[PDB]
Amino acid sequence: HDAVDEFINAVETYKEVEGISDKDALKGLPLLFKSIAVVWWKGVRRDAKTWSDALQLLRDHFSPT
Amino acid sequence: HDAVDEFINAVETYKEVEGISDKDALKGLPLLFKSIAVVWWKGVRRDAKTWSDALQLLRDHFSPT
Repeated sequence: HDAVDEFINAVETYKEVEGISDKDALKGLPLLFKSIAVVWWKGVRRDAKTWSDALQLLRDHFSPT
Repeated sequence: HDAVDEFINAVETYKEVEGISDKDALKGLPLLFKSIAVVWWKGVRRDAKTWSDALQLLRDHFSPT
C-alpha cells in the first residue's frame, strides 16, 4: 500500500480503461504520468497554498477547453 | 477516469493510509510522486523491454533492502 503500489494501480487502471496495448503503454505511459506529476509539483511550488487547491489545480490544468 | 483522476486517487489513498496531514502532504507528496514517476520513466528508457518488466522494475528500485 505504499506510494509506488498506488502509482502502479493508477497507471494500470488507466491502461485498462483506455484499452491501451502493452507496447503502446510502455512507449507512452511513463512520459504521460511523468508529465502529470511534474505539472502537479510545478503548480504547487508556483501557486497552490492548500491541499484541496493542489488537487483541484491539477485538474484545471488538464482542462477540457 | 482519465490519467489525472487516477493519479489523484493514488496520492489521496497514500495520504489516507499513511495518515499524512494536509500540510505535510502539500509540502511532501508532489516531490515524492514526481520522483516515482521520474524513476519509472528513467528505468524504462534505460533497461525495461516489456510492460510487466516496467512495472516490476519500479518496485525493485524502491526495494526494502
